[PDB]
Order: sequence, then C-alpha cells, then structure tokens
Amino acid sequence: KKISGGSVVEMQGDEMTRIIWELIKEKLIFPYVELDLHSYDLGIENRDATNDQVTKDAAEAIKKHNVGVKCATITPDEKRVEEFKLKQMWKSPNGTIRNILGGTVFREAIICKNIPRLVSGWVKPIIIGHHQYRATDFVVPGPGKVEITYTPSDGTQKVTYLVHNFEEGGGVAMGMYNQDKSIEDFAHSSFQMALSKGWPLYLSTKNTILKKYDGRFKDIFQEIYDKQYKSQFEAQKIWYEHRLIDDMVAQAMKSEGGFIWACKNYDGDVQSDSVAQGYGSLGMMTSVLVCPDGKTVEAEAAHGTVTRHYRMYQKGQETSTNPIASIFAWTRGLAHRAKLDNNKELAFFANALEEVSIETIEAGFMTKDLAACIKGLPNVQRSDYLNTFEFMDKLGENLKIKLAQAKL
Amino acid sequence: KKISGGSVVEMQGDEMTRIIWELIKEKLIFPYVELDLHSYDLGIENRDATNDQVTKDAAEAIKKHNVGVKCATITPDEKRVEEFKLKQMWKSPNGTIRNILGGTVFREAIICKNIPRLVSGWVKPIIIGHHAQYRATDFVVPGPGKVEITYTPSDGTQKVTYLVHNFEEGGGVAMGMYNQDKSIEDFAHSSFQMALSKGWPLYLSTKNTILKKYDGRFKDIFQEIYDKQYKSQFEAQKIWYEHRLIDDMVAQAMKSEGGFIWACKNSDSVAQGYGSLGMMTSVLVCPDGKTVEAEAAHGTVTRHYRMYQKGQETSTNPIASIFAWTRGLAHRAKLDNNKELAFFANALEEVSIETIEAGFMTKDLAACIKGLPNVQRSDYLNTFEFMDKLGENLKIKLAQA
Ligand SMILES: NC(=O)C1=CN([C@@H]2O[C@H](COP(=O)(O)OP(=O)(O)OC[C@H]3O[C@@H](n4cnc5c(N)ncnc54)[C@H](OP(=O)(O)O)[C@@H]3O)[C@@H](O)[C@H]2O)C=CC1
Ligand SMILES: NC(=O)C1=CN([C@@H]2O[C@H](COP(=O)(O)OP(=O)(O)OC[C@H]3O[C@@H](n4cnc5c(N)ncnc54)[C@H](OP(=O)(O)O)[C@@H]3O)[C@@H](O)[C@H]2O)C=CC1
Ligand SMILES: Cc1cc(-c2cnc([C@H](C)Nc3nccc(N4C(=O)OC[C@@H]4C(C)C)n3)nc2)ccc1F
Ligand SMILES: Cc1cc(-c2cnc([C@H](C)Nc3nccc(N4C(=O)OC[C@@H]4C(C)C)n3)nc2)ccc1F
Repeated sequence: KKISGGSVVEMQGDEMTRIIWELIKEKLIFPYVELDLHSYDLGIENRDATNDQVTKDAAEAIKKHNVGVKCATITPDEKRVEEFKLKQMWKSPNGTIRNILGGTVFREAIICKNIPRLVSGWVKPIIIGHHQYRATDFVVPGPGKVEITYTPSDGTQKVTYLVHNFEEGGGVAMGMYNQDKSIEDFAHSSFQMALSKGWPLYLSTKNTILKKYDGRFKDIFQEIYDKQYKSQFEAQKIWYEHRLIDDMVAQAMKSEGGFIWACKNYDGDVQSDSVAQGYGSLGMMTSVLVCPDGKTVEAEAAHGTVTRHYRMYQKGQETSTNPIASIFAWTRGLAHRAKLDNNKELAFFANALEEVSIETIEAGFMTKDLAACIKGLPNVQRSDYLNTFEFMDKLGENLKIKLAQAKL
Repeated sequence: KKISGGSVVEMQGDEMTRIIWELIKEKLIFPYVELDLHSYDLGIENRDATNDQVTKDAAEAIKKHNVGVKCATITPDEKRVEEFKLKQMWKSPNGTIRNILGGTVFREAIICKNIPRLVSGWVKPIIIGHHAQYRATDFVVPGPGKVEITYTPSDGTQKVTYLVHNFEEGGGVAMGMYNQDKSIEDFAHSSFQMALSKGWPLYLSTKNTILKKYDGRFKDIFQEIYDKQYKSQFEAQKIWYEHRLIDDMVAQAMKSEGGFIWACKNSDSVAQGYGSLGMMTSVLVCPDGKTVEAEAAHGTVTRHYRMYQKGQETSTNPIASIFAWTRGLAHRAKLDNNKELAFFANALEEVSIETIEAGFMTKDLAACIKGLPNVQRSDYLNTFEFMDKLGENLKIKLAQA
C-alpha cells in the first residue's frame, strides 16, 4: 500500500524542533511512506553520553546512503553545560557534518502568495549558495612589520608579501585563505543546483578589488562551466554569468526571483538568517548541504531548536511554532532520494507535501509568525492563527484529500 | 535682500546631474542666498585638460573652507577613455577627495509619508556609515605548502608567526589585511560627531565573536573614545552609544522604527535595486567635526542623459542633489551661527518632502507607490516640471515669514 522510500539517514534533534520532527513523521511521512531509515539520536542527552560519536556516525552514514535529513540541534555553550551537566562543551554538530561531508550550503525561502515578501516583486524563491570563519586575526601592539609568506612544501624558495609597516602606533592584522578544491566543489555544487532546478546561476565577487583572490573564483567557475556544463545549461534554456556584487544586489531586487546566486563573500547568518529573523520569516527558510558528487545531500531547516517556544511548551503554555522549514527538510531529502532511485511515486509525494504546505497557508490556515507577517509583529489575535498541533492536523487532513484526488 | 551664506566649496560634475546641479543653483539657491563660492569644475573634459589638478585643488579647498558640495562625476573606464579621447583612465574624483580629507561616509535615505519603505516600520531615516579590503595584499598559492602571517616589532625583541593555512592538497589563494589604530580612532570620532550633530543614538556593529582580535579592537577603541571624550555630550542630549554583534544589529534594525546612527564594520546598491537612489544622500564626515563633503549617493544618471540628448522626456529625481546643498548649507550655518542660512537649508528640505507628500513627484517615486508597469504618464512629472513645482513651493514657504 505505502510508497517505497529507499535509504534515508535521519538525525533526531533537540527542544521544540524535536517535538515538531516526530509530529511530521507520525502524521505526514509514515502513514504514506515506507523508508529504509537509518536513524541517529543527535539530541544533547545522547551526544554527551556517546562522547559526540553519534554525530560522527551520523555523518559517515550520509556519505554511504547519500540522503540526510537533520533536525535542529543545540550547539553547546558555557550556559548549556549547567542545564545538562555536560561532560564537555562539544563541537557544533553541523560544523562536524560539514567538515566530514563538505559541499556548498544553499538557502531557500518558502513563498506563499498571501505572505508578503521583503521585495514585493519576488514571486519565485531566490536560492543562495556560499562555501572570515577561516581567518587568523591578531592585535599589532606597536610599530613593526606585518608580512604574509608562502613556503612551498617541496623545499623550494618561500615567497614574502608585505602586508604593512606600522611606523607609528599599533593596530590589527589578519590572514585569510581559500583552497582551489573548495572553489571547484562550490562551482560544481552550484552548476548542478541550477540544472536540478531549471533556473539560471550567477556568481558574485569583488574581483575588481581583490583581483587575485576573487579573480580565482571567477576563473575556476568559468573553466568548469565551459568544459562540463555549458551544453547541459544551453539544453535547458538557462545560463551562468559572473556579476560584480554591487550590480548583483540591484539586479536581484529588480528580479522576480527564480535564480541561483553563488555568493563569494557571504555571511548566511546575517544576509539571510538575521534578515529572515528580523522580518519574522525564519520558519519559512530552508537549507540544503550539496556535496560536489551531485549525489550526497543533507537537508534541514535554516532555523534553530526554537528554545523560547520549547520553554512555553514545558511551562504548559500554548505554542504556535512554524513546522514548514522542518517539513521541507524532509521533502527536499525525499525529492533527492527519488531523483537517484528514478522513483516517480516518491518524487510525487515530496512534491505533494510541499504543495499541501503552501496551499494550507494560502487558504488562511497558518501559525502565529505567518499571521504576524500579514497583520504586523505586535498585531496578532488568537483567532488569526492555529497552534503547533492544530496546524499539523490541518496539514494532515489536506495531505489525505490531495493524495486521494491524485489517482485519476 | 538675499542671505549672506559665506564660504562654500562647490564641485561641478557630469551628464544628467550637471544639468540638475545648474537648475538647483539658478532656481533654488542663487535667488535667496549669496555665497563666497569657491567653484571647481570636475567635468570629465576639465579633469582631462588639467591632468586632474582641479580634483586635488577642490579637495584642498574643502580642507581650507570646511564645506564641500559635490555634483556626481564620471569615473573613467576603458569605454569612457574612448568616448572622450582621455589622456588616461583618471582615478575616481571621490577616491582622491576622500584620500586627501579622510573621514567616514554616512548614507541617509529621505522619507516621505506617502512613499513606501522597504521595511514599513522605518518611519524615521537610518544613517549608515561604513569603515572604508582596499589596502589588502592578496595572492595565488600555486600548490601545497604553508601560508603564515608574521609580526616583527620595531625593537626586534620578538617575532610572532601565525599559521594562516597549511595547503596540503593543491593550491588556492591567500590574503593579508590590516588597520592602523588611527584609522579606527578617526572612524569612532566621525561616528560620535555624526550622532551628536543629529541628536540620535549610535550603534557600532562588528563580528567580534569570530574576529575576536580584529573586531574586538574596533569595539575597544570606540568604547574608550566614548568614555573619555563623548559620554557627557551624549548624556546632555539624552543619546547613547552601544556595540552590537552584526547578527543582532540586523534583526534589531529590521524591527526598529529608524532614527539611529549605524557605524558598520564588515546601501546605494540596495537603493538602486529599490528604485530610491534619487532619495539617498551621502556625507563625508571628517573626524575633526569641522569638515564635511555633501553629495547625492547616486551617479551622473547616464541612461537618463542619453534620453535627454535624444530630445526624449526625462524624469530624473533631483532631491538627493538638493539635499547635498541643504546639508552643506546647514553645516556652513552651524559653523558660522547663521540663523538665516540654517532656516533656509531646513525650509528647502521641508518644501521637497511636502511637494512629494502632496502628490507631485518624479517617475521613480510614482513607481515606488504604484509599481513601474502601472505607472501612467499623468502619475509623474518630468525633471523640469518637478523643478518648477519645487521652485513655486519654495517661494511660498519663504514668503510666509
Ligand atoms: N542547525 C541547527 O541545528 C541550529 C541550531 N541552533 C540552536 O538552537 C538554539 C536556539 O537558538 P536561537 O538563537 O533561539 O535560534 P532559533 O532559530 O531557534 O530561534 C530564533 C527565533 O526566531 C524565531 N523562529 C525560528 N524558527 C521558528 C519557527 N519554526 N517558528 C516560529 N518562529 C521561529 C523565533 O522567534 P520568537 O522568539 O520571536 O518567537 C525564535 O525564538 C541554540 O541552542 C542554538 O545552538 C541555532 C541555529 C541553527
Ligand atoms: N559619486 C559619484 O560621483 C558617482 C558617480 N558615478 C558615475 O556615474 C555614471 C553613471 O553610473 P551608473 O552606474 O549609471 O549609476 P547611476 O547612479 O548614475 O544610475 C544608475 C541607475 O539608478 C537610477 N537612478 C540613479 N539616480 C537617479 C535619479 N536621481 N533619479 C532617478 N533615477 C536614478 C536609474 O535607474 P533606471 O535606469 O532604472 O531609471 C539609473 O540609471 C558613471 O560614469 C559612474 O562612474 C557612479 C556612482 C557615484
Ligand atoms: C538583495 C539581496 C537579497 C538577499 C536574499 C537573502 N535571502 C534570500 C532567501 C534564501 N530566499 C528568498 N527568496 C525569496 C524571498 C525571501 N525573503 C523574503 O521575502 O523576506 C525574507 C527572505 C530574505 C530577504 C531573507 N528569501 N534571498 C535573497 C541577499 C542579499 C541581497 F543583497
Ligand atoms: C537591516 C537592513 C538595513 C537596510 C538599510 C539600508 N539602507 C539604509 C539607508 C542608508 N537609510 C534608510 N533609512 C530608512 C529607510 C530606508 N530605505 C527604505 O525603506 O527603502 C529605501 C531605503 C533603503 C533600504 C535603500 N533607508 N537603511 C537601512 C537594508 C536591509 C536590511 F536588511
């Protein structure tokens, strides 16, 4: 009866998202899909006990099965250690996975006709790809010479570059780098994303300023395009072009959306996440780690565990947490699984669940944050929204009807 | 009798803005104000004829007289070298001026109650200043090996060597960048001076959680300069200074109503995408608190100038160019304690906002309310009709006194 799903590496998480995650599987995934699930408990109470081995095991499993779906997890800080009696302030589970699997992170917001966009003209989502987190910075305490050097590993002559001669007083200095392989893995991930979506791709740099550094990004993309993708792109009526960041900002805002934007100097936490957080649309933002093979993906919600809401849930208070970015972690993983397995039944299910989600909201049934995008952050009434469990139920009902009406 | 405006440095420019700049002086400035006008022609052909000496002299004149008002200018590229048969690709005049004067550029959008904002909650303008990557040393790493950054103090008692990266698999790129304390101090002074001038609070944003040393130094110097030199001046005006992590600042700004100064350590391209470039001012604030260079945030508007050249009707927004004059004249009035000039510069800003708020505007403003496809010929005024309208309204405002 159920749809064959195939091999999927699941990762359980923490707090409010963990609550939502189970509701998704129980009400939206499992009644219709039978999966070869390879579940890992990346909850903090199990990550500490297993000495963050569950995190390492989860990562190797995604490499093996090619499809990973991750719940949001608590990234440990000093204050969290007192709450769980933590044996160590462990690494970020996402940092660990990214270091193991590699690849480019692509962000995408979920668009609904009745939910205003920051730029009203955006009817189709904009997808942003990006690799200062690698920088080595320090204080210069007084006069002296700061130099940056390259020492070949083969014993040949080191090359010296003067950064600055501080004649009077001190200041600050830093060194940054990028590996050709990382730039190549980013070009491949971006060209494959544009083909898998049927949208054009743009790369933005400041190669007029950082002529060598950014010039290398522009040349690598172009080299990979012309030799491995130009024909495949031209046979989909789409394209690839390099843009200076200034022209790209303006172009993006005058656009209708529906393009891929490979952004070199990009701070996703700020330019996407913080803007989304301030706009009140974090619950509608998705993230997908796309490895250079074109086979390995790890899909997740761009947001965190939603701690504030989880506390109200513990304190017996009613919550209205948006589950869409969480559902879309599942739908994006299942869509990629279907692509690999040539599974038309699974490809349809992933498509139908995304549509039910968009359609329910468009029909007037939504969580508090979505109601706030319409009415204004402080202007929501209880009658404007459905709570966490109420919304999941409405999605469930609409998913049933939609799947029954599709046979014909 | 006309107002005695005093010493003002003016820089004439290029293409569409040159046409607007001359209309502003003839129609809005010269009928009410007399100036001891130090006028420099930064038109591309004059910069070429003088080997860019006019640009350096204009900057020297701003330093001497403290007030500069600048028209947009062509920055030569390959296509411009050919178009004007230039002796060489002359450097940006703005770069030359900024290099000679020093200081921080603050951008500010002009708000009208009938004109939609990107974030509707912003009912008051946000003033943004960036620290100004351009003094970096970047290179290509040909293959495996170590990239290290070293500091050697002048005495020679020490040497610290930091690993940037040990390239183990192939090549890539690397770069080194720096900031002198003086440059950070100057940025703090301009920022505190801007906040004191507007009577608005100031926020410094950095990524000090990641660049703990590099950005922590910006955080430390701003706090130290504030505590010793500005804290009492801020308390007297009931304003405040605070540091913010960039992530929190962006979220906070999105939820804000505006009316603050934002010193950014990491707008006009956002204004261009939005279709509001003609409503954005730009002001270079020197750390001395005496020298100011005011201009529109936009360029010469070449696309519109080609239309004007071909007889075709143009609807170029002149407000940002007007606000370059009002801002410079208001600073001149403050340095000289000239109530009449202060009154004039403020009234010209009010007239501008009132005219737009009464439904008399340019195509870009009409497109902001309605959207460019739905814009009908009658929804907007052309450059010249709009300038005449502002002129009529200015005469009335000034007559009612
Ligand atoms: N990939 C991952 O695993 C990530 C994990 N985290 C972790 O999550 C924890 C909490 O982080 P925090 O800074 O609060 O970031 P969150 O994204 O969890 O929450 C930030 C705020 O944005 C709003 N928001 C986010 N998602 C939703 C949603 N689905 N529905 C409704 N509103 C939403 C809420 O606003 P309001 O409070 O106004 O309701 C929320 O408190 C930390 O322990 C952190 O380590 C953080 C980022 C990523
Ligand atoms: N400070 C300075 O002196 C600056 C000079 N420049 C110079 O200006 C020239 C033109 O550059 P360009 O890239 O076109 O940048 P511009 O800012 O001159 O124009 C870009 C576009 O923005 C819109 N726009 C800008 N100003 C106005 C206005 N006042 N009213 C209505 N719309 C406006 C128009 O859009 P639309 O086409 O959709 O109508 C315009 O074509 C170049 O030679 C460049 O070097 C550039 C920036 C600053
Ligand atoms: C101009 C410009 C844009 C962006 C940018 C950032 N993040 C996205 C996300 C991944 N996708 C998307 N797609 C459609 C709508 C939409 N959003 C929306 O309406 O409000 C909320 C959210 C975003 C503004 C966060 N977000 N797109 C573009 C980045 C730099 C820039 F300079
Ligand atoms: C956090 C954040 C901030 C900013 C931003 C950019 N530029 C400014 C300028 C200097 N001032 C100002 N002030 C009030 C309104 C306002 N504008 C407005 O509403 O539409 C037109 C114009 C600008 C968006 C061009 N512009 N302010 C804020 C942008 C995105 C963000 F995500």
